[PDB]
Amino acid sequence: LQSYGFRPTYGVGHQPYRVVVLSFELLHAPATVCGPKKSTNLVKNKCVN
Amino acid sequence: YFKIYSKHTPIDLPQGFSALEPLVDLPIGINITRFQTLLALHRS
Ligand SMILES: *[C@@H]1O[C@H](CO)[C@@H](O)[C@H](O)[C@H]1NC(C)=O
Repeated sequence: LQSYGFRPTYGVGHQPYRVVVLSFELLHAPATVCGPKKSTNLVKNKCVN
Repeated sequence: YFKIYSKHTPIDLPQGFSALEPLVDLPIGINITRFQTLLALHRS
């Protein structure tokens, strides 16, 4: 296990980078995380769909 | 889905009718074939 010696006067491509990899999977459970459902206003006394 | 209905009504069981309403909705996925119960003992 060697170490990174990060100093501020380095060159881009030697400076530290924070990485976040995401991974989605749907095994067998018939509900879980999913994004937001948007809802608009609401009118009354009108034939509407 | 593991559903639970319940109701708490104040008063061998008596005789009457009372419909039970949904309590939870639990998207677990769990299989069940057996179960047990838990009781509060007397120690003091
Ligand atoms: C529950 O058990 C059955 C076999 O009795 C199996 O086929 C099924 O996949 C199991 N369900 C879950 C959610 O693991």
